[PDB]
Amino acid sequence: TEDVVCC
Amino acid sequence: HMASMKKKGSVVIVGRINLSGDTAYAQQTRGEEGCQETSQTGRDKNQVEGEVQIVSTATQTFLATSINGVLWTVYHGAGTRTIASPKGPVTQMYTNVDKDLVGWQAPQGSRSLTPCTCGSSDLYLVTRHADVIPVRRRGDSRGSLLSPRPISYLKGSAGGPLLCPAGHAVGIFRAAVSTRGVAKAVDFIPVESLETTM
Ligand SMILES: [Zn+2]
Repeated sequence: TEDVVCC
Repeated sequence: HMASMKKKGSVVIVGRINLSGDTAYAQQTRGEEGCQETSQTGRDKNQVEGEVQIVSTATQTFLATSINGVLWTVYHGAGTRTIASPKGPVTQMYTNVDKDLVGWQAPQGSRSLTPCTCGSSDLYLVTRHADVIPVRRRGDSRGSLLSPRPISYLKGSAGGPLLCPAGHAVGIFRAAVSTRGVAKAVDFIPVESLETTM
């Protein structure tokens, strides 16, 4: 499951 | 209860990523105690230099990048915080949670990156450790990493630049596309979005 993770 | 209520600290510049040599390297300009003091007073008498700053709140350290005379960073790091400056805390000039973007007037003594005009899709992400990581642009706000990295490697680099081969600004890094904690692509705020905000 791709997710956008804040860096 | 109200006397006990204090305001959140300022964002504090604690270092920079030096890119003006033949070498990229991180420099620390404030240690932990100085950072804590400065976050409270909002008064930073250090002289700022360069384009990419390392910045801290009480809970996070990340980056900020000057473009078009504004020091930009991510809302998920800075929130609505002021930034510490020589004459006290500076209120944000731009705030947009939906774009994940904030900016303050660029510090006196800082310099701005020039927006990219060459059209290159060959990009370079500058991390808080001054790693220069190749990224292939895939769309308006996305690029693929040539080498996968753990998401933990990129944590703390939001607010830093994506640069074209000539070292001009293409966007502001904000987040990684990750599967099982492995990053394979990055999400960034394009420089054209900064210009729209301005
Ligand atoms: Zn360029």
